[PDB]
Amino acid sequence: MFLTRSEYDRGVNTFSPEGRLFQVEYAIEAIKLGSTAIGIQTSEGVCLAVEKRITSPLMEPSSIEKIVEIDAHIGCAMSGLIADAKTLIDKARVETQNHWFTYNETMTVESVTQAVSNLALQRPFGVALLFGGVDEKGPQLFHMDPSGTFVQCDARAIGSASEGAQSSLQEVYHKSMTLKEAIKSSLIILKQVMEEKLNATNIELATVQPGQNFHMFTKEELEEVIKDI
Amino acid sequence: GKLVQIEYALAAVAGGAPSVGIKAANGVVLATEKKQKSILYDERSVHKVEPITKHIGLVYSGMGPDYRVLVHRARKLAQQYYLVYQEPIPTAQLVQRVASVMQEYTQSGGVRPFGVSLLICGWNEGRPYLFQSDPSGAYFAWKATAMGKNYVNGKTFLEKRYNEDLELEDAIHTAILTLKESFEGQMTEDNIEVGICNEAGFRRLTPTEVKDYLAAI
Amino acid sequence: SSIGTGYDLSASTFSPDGRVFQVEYAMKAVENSSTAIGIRCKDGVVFGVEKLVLSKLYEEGSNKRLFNVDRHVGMAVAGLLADARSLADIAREEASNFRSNFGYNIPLKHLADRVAMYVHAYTLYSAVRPFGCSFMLGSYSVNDGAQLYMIDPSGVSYGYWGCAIGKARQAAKTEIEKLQMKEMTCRDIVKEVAKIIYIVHDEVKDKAFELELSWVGELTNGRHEIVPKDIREEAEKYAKESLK
Amino acid sequence: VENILKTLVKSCRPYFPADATAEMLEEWRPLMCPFDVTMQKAITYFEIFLPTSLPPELHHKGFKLWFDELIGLWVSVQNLPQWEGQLVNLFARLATDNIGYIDWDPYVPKIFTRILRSLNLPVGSSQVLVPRFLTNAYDIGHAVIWITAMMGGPSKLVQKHLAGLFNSITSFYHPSNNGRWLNKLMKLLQRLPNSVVRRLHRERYKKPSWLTPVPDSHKLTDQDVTDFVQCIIQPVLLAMFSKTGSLEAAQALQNLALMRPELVIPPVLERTYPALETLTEPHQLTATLSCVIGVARSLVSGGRWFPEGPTHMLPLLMRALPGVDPNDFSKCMITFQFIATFSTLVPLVDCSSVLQERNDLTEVERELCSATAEFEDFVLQFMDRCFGLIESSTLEQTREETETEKMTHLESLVELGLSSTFSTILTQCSKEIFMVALQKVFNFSTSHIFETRVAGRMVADMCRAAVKCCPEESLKLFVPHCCSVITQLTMNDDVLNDEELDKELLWNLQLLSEITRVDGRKLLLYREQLVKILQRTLHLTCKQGYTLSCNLLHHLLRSTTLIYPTEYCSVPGGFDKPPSEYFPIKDWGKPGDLWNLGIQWHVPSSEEVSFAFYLLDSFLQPELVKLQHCGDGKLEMSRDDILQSLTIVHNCILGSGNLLPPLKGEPVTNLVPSMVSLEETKLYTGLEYDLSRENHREVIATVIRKLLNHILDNSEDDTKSLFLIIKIIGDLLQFQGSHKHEFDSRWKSFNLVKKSMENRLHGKKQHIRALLIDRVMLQHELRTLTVEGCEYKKIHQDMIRDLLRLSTSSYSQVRNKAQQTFFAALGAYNFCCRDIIP
Amino acid sequence: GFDRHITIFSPEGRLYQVEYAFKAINQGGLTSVAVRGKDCAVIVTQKKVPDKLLDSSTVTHLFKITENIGCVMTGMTADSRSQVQRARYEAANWKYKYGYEIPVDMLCKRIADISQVYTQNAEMRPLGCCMILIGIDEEQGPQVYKCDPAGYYCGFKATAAGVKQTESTSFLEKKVKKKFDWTFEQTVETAITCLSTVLSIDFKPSEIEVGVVTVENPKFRILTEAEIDAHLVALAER
Amino acid sequence: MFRNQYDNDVTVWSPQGRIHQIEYAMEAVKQGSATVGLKSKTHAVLVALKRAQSELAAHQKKILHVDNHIGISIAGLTADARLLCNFMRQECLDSRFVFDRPLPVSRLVSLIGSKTQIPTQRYGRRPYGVGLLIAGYDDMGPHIFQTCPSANYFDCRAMSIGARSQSARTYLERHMSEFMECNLNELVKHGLRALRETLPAEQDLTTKNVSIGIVGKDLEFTIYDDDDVSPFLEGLEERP
Repeated sequence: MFLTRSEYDRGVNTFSPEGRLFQVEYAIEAIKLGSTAIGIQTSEGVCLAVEKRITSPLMEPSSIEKIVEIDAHIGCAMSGLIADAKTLIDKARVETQNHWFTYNETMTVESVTQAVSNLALQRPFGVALLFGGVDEKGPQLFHMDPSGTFVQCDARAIGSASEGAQSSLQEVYHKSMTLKEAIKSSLIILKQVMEEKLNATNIELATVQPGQNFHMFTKEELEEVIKDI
Repeated sequence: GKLVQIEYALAAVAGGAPSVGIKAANGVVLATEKKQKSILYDERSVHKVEPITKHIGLVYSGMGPDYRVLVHRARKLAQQYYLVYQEPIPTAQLVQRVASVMQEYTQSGGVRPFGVSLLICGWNEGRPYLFQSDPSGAYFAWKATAMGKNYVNGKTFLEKRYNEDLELEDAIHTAILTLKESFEGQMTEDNIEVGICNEAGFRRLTPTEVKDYLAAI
Repeated sequence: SSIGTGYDLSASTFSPDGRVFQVEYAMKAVENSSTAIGIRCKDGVVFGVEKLVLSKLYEEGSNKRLFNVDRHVGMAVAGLLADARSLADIAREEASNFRSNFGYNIPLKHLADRVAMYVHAYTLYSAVRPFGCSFMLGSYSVNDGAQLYMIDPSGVSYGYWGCAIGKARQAAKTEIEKLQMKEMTCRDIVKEVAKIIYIVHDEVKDKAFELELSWVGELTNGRHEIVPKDIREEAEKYAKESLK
Repeated sequence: VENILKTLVKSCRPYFPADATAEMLEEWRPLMCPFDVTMQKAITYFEIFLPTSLPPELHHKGFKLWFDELIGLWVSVQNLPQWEGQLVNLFARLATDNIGYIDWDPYVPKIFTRILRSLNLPVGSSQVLVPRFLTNAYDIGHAVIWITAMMGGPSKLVQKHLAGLFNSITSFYHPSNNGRWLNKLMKLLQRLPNSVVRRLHRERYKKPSWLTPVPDSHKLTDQDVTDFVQCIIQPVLLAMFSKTGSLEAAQALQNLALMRPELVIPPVLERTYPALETLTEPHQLTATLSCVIGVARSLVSGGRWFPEGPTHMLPLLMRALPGVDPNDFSKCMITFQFIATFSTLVPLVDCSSVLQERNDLTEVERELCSATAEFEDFVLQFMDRCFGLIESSTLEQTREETETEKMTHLESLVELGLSSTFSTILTQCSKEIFMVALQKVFNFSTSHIFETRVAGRMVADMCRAAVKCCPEESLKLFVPHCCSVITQLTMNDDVLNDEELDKELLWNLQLLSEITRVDGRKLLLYREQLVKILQRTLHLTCKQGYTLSCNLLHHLLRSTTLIYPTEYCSVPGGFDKPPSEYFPIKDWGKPGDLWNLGIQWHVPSSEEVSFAFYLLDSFLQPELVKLQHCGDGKLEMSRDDILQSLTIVHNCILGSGNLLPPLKGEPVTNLVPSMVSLEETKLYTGLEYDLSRENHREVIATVIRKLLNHILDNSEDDTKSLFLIIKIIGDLLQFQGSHKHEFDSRWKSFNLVKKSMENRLHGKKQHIRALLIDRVMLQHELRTLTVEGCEYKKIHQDMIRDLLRLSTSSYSQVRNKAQQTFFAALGAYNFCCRDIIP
Repeated sequence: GFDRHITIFSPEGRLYQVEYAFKAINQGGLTSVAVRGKDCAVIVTQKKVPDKLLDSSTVTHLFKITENIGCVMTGMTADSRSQVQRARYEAANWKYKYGYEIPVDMLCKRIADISQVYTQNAEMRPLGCCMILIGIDEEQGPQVYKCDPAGYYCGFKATAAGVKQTESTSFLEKKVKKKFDWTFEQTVETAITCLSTVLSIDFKPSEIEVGVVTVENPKFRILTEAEIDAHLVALAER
Repeated sequence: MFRNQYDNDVTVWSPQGRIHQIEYAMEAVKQGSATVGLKSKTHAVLVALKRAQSELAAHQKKILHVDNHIGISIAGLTADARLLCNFMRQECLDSRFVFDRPLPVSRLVSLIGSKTQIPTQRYGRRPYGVGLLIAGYDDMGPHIFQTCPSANYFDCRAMSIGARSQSARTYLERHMSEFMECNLNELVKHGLRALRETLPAEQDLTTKNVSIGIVGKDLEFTIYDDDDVSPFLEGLEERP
């Protein structure tokens, strides 16, 4: 409400007397104000759900994609402008193929998230990314912060209402959750933040399963899932 | 601000010692005041009027260390043209090149503009040439000019004295008169430095030659 | 009082008075540091420093303020240790370059001048802050006798028969002045240096200190080395008895 | 015209007829259509014409008729219209005029909300901006009058609301939360205390008048003033450290300190002592010191509610002594203002001996007497710090081609500040403290040689200040040494011919010239020595060294020929009293009394005027005879000789302008004709001119016209001589011993000192003696400067035609200077411009 | 405005930082006098050893730029050493590039040109030092030249630097105006008398340091304390 | 209101002869969670307490591998720690390639000190905000080292860094004499006890929140996490 400014805030590369870097903290918070994205990781599969928020009927819905395929086994959900994450998504895609050429093998999600973090370190970066894929360990989900910290999350929500979604996610999530149950829960949580009827344009749903590659649900496939709710 | 820095640089030139240039049909005369502050200073050690090439010479009003940087660049530019075209550089060409260097210092950041205004005399194609270059990098062609303290008063005095057809000898006398108007004390051969440009080329008048001209006046 | 003009902010600025404040401020950092004492004897130079032990948890020999910058030359430092360690690295490099290019050990007086110029370079530019350390370089050779030089944050280097850098610089200097370094051998000097360090140290202000002693001399065959522990223990016993 | 007309109607509004309000309402009530533009015209006329200054008995005839309608429109109009600003101004005037006759409380919550809305402070994440909110612009000045007017009375609603406004916006006052809102918030902080102090003065210390008095019931109680200071003190203290600069906070503190010193002075002092000590927080020192100047009058003389009072003054002055330094100009200037303000308020005399000899002193007074012992240490230390500033202020020319020969505005300001502060310290100093100071200045100036351009001028000013405080002793040490050094150096006789004089000779000539200005009677004892020095020095060829000698002649002539006040002291006839006859601690602070000011005035004596005429005959007349010969075809002289002679004449005219009578001539025949007389005003201004002696101004005029004719005809290129002739023609036409420019600077300085040292609550009745002496001198200067109705005359016409000839000269520099003098002359003589136009 | 903080033009047209650099030369508190005689050039500077502990040999303001060229440095000592190293490098480079020893006038110009760069560029502060170079020019005889922080250089019959430079220049001007060409003994006497008069020290041999170059022996020589004493004792008996 | 003109840059020196930005950076380590490192005659052990964003989140990794014989624990900005860790790994690999010798731990800590010093003396550079506890085994023996944002490094018998580190340091100093002769199991237990002192009374050490790394004469640096920490955790007595 009322302004609460301190001399050491907004100092760029200057440590505050406490030792915190305030300008970096403010930048990271602004980055996390994008559209809500929910990822839940289950033994059966990892599911990523995002809100498209298309402005006009004329616009083609496919052109706005918040879920992208880094590789057959890895997919990324982003909150905020696609343009901000374009360089980071490209780095991950180039690294996954560069790794394949050098070692003739798939790159684990943790190694892929570390490479994107290294680019972010080499500077806030302006995006929060959820990387979900099935690797040698199994189905795995990682969260990348605008700061560049990466942690494995059983269930994570990034975006404007992430804090509320995360509390809802905590109560619903259980280790034995099936992929079909996870899809329903993430969409139910997404509906609560959106406060809008779920439709194919409103939400984009993608899943990576151990046998299957990255799959983005088609309009008909999403419609069946939303109707069951 | 770069433009304000140029105005401030012009002020330093105005505070500088008076210098006079007169262009006559057979030659250009460049004259400057060189009053040593003390009897201790050696008059012959440093020269305000310097040759750039056989036919080109320059004088300045303003900061002397800044003037030296320009004279080295001007001498280099003259040599670079001579190597490529095997002919003495046209004076107008040299002034354009010298002006560009001054513009570079004003445009760049972290460097102050030069505080010296240059009067350049040259003889090419049997025609006398006199030019003035500003810290801004602007150059103008002048039949007669005065720079430094009391430049405005000196320029008006030049207007009455200057005649379109004048011999160099007469031009030297009026140039000395212009310096005399703003000279605080007695003028002596050591006190004033005079340089003449003619078909022969730029030469600094020897103190003995200056003494003769002063006696006539 | 305090100056808000901003003349004191950079070492690329001169105050209207004519002084570069940043070099003066850096010297104050050396003054707020444990005293380091160097005394030059006919045989050679002995350096003694009081190294405050901040914590019992730290191992002995941590945060050494005595460094070997060459086989024949050793350095005693005061002020910020990290800056002093950086200066030691430059001094070792200059000595290595001199040996490779000219084929002989760098003469102390030339090492001091080369290092002093590097410290001076920091004092003239906006981007780099002046060094916050002052050091004494000491060496001995048959051709050139014991040499002691002190370089300040400004970069002025002079040769001293006796020198002190730190909080008790004046107190140490007065104690060194009442001595006959020119006619005294190095072994006698070590006992005196320990005595001077004990007197300068303030127990109430600084709870604990470890005396670090190094010498380069005819006895060490022109090699900078820590004074042997047995000799150091004897000197400490003499110093403690003298303080009583 | 609009502003003059608005003030004229406002001036006649108190004296308008009783039934005027009803007729005014009938005239502009039809125009009041809210949609139409005529509503603004109707409100504008109502603000300018409706009379609020009507007696309480005739209130029904005026304010009662329209208050309900206009106030009702103001509450009803939620959109902010242009007229609302005019309407709020009218309400504020009505509230201040009728303090206890209007209820105000029903509308108080709405007014405070609208004023809070006016500040346009940002609140909330959205922070959307609505157009026309800026346009309403409730003025802070009128709003402050409205809030102060409704304050007081049985109801405390206004005070509670004011606390609420201050409590709501406190975060904005914090230095870190700076922004666009600060300008209005700072204005509120400065204006509100000033309004309250003015209201209390009207209620308590103002003489009764026809204007209705505040009702006793609605008069502000002591508790009401206590509540107001408590509400505004916390915002003011944050504003002291504001990035904007703290001028608004210092003014607010000055007014608050008069109302309640105990509540406001200690929090500022708690910050000031650390600010002096801190090395890492520079901004605090300037802000705290400026606030201490504001509360200075209250702390030194206020003991009833602030018993510690003056005890803090001596430690603060010593702590501020490191503040004078070459490195920081702003700290040096604020320190100089601090040292001067306290020094003028406090007699600097030691009374430590009194404690032992006499008991019955108050406990605070006993501490004050013990503190007085350190006063001598403070003055000597101030001189030591000042000597360092002068030593590091050397010009040090770095250009081989030219010498700067000039003072930058920043160095001029430090010289002015050092001279003023040193003069105040010495004037308040006891003679015993002064004598140790005199030796210190004499030794420093005598021991070293200084560059005349900058450092030498500062040393001379310190020496000149010492001479003024006690002239007989100071001149006795300074005049012989300077004269002896000059005579020994000039004995060669080739010195006169030499160009570039000995630096020691140049310094001693500057020192002798500056020390010369002082009471004329004191100069007479050394009259013979001064004339001998002038005779050798005036004709020195070097331009510097004849200028310094000419300055000596001007100062000597000015000192003996002008009326000026010598003492300039805080206590009349004080500081030389026998010990125990007068007790200084009682006179700390203490305003001077106009009736008992006892100003000592130097009026030119017969001996002084005779010496001035002898000097004019000895130097001006020989130059005049040579100049007359040069105007004729005789005694051809060099351009340098003409310039030297013109310098001698110009300095003589300036020095003796008061003595020389105004130019007189037959009036120009053709002029506008008036049946009524058109006579120039005559003011005595002291002195009385000598009719028998020939007027030098007339002889200068004839030679100057002849020289001008010769110079333009022959040496038209002599610009330096022509500039001097223009100055001489201006002095001949309009100089009576006072310079208009000098008066303007002194008037501005008087206003600047007055603001800091004025107690609004007690009024002009309490004012410092030094400022009062300055105001009397300003009145004398006003009389000499004001000349009106002067006849054009033939002599003036010829000089103006000569100015026009110079104004059309070949050299632009001569033309510019002549034109400024030409424009000045045209205004002085009646109907002069019409004659000049052809 | 940063006009005072960095070397950029002021409204008056003056660069304050160069003026502040001139103040730095006086901050050292030492004065140097150089006089040019008919056959020789001499430099005298006051040497003060504050502590008995300091080795006297190490503290010097007189340096050898080249075999025939020597200099006196007045000002910040570390800045002085920096200029001395630059001058020595420039002299060696000139002999390598052109095959003849650098003239003293040319060396003063090179150092002065480096000094101008500092005045033009904001990042580097001007060096607060004065260099007085003495050498014998084969063509023009003994030469004394002085370099300034402003980048100005000039040849002088006699010159002074330091706290007493203004007073020293005044004493030197009177002797130069009168008198005649001076012999080596007279030139050394003039410098010692000038420094003694301004500082009122009655210098013992240890207090003053003297450097000399002669037409007969062009190489720069620093006089030993005994040689300085011989000049001092001769001055006392006069 | 109390603004300091000298704290803006690492280059500026205060009139009191202190560089404020370096001191502010030194405080950054205290922001990070507590880490305890102690050594015996044959083994060096680092024990650290990790913290997690949420119950679902895995927990941040305090301990990292630098070489077979060298391991480090990070307190303070993680990004700075990753830059330092990458530098340390390159130096160690270079030493094995050029000399086929494990890089002595003392030489590595000196190189970190040199790298950290350059940001302190140069404009527009923030000093590193990470404090590192380094555990290594070399010919000299097991070594524990502490690095600071100031660029100073310390050889420590035992050290604790991070929030509430002082409580651990008081335990480490009290029982330091016992540490030299302790067996690996006892040495790890002592480190867990010191870390326990930092923990608030309500919170207790768990397999999820504790990370242990041990290097020894015959043991390459090994990081024990989750179930691996359970054998060490079971032995520890209940909180006093």
